[PDB]
Amino acid sequence: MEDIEAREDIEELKKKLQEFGITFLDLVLNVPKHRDSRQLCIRLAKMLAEDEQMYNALMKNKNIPRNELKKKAKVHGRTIGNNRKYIIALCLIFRSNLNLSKRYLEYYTMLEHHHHHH
Amino acid sequence: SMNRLGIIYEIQGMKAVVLTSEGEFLIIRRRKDMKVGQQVSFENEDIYNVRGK
Repeated sequence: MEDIEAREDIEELKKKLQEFGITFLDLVLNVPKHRDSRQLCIRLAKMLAEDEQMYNALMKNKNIPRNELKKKAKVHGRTIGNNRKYIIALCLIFRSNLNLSKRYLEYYTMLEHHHHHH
Repeated sequence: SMNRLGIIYEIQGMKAVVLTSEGEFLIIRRRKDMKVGQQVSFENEDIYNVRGK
């Protein structure tokens, strides 16, 4: 009932990040400056987790399947590379026991119901 | 004067890496109510800077 995540699950996520060479500090460095950017980056991570083939490629390569992400997201490879560690983290969250953080990320990315930056 | 709600992902000494309500992993000022895995409602002014260049 309670909306808490377990430290053991948080750090289990971290153990996965350690396999990629990512810390929680790396994530802060890769944090997008504004809303447009972060909705976009978390959305990339979302579709990367939404697809099993992409997620499995991500795990085995320890890097994002950049070409496959680029064809589905229609983003720049430069976007992918700059936010790579960050995108990996959220992707992992959507498929990891971090259901509350999943919920935070999912509700934030669905907020593109009106999204024109002008 | 601006609240951000988030989830605590790591305690790092006197600071903590938390998620914000925008999914940002940001370092804020460590508090009493902090435990890795719990939620925290903090100020945007608790947020540190990594400083980027």
